[PDB]
Amino acid sequence: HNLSIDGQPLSLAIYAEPTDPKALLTSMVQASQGGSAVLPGTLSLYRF
Amino acid sequence: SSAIKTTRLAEAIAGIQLYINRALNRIEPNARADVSTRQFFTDWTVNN
Repeated sequence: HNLSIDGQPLSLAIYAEPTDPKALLTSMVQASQGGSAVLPGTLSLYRF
Repeated sequence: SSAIKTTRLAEAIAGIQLYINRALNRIEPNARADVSTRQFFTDWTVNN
């Protein structure tokens, strides 16, 4: 198994270090918005 | 193991050395005792 006489391994291992942290972002989300509608108006008694 | 390496000539040398040791030490039967008395096998203490 390729070990020394006292059992120490004779090969140096590698691990392929994990790939960095992860950045997380937020964004504004906008939705369609309408406006009000108008109705016919009443005729007042006073002048303009 | 798959970790240990060698060469073709080195492995052939090791195989023939093992075979000679087994034949000389009477471990494998029917070994030709007349052949086992040559100068090479008589000096096998340094030719091994």
